[PDB]
Amino acid sequence: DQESCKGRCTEGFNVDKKCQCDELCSYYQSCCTDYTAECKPQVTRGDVFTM
Repeated sequence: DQESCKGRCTEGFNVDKKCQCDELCSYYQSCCTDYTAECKPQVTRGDVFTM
């Protein structure tokens, strides 16, 4: 999204997995190899979205 219109932004990419890598979730915990499909808390991990 922020880097380029991808992930949550469908328009500027293809295969609409809304966690792709960056987006925002990268910083807000992680998306990139952390969340699977969408940019949303899936796993707690420990940091940021603490359980």
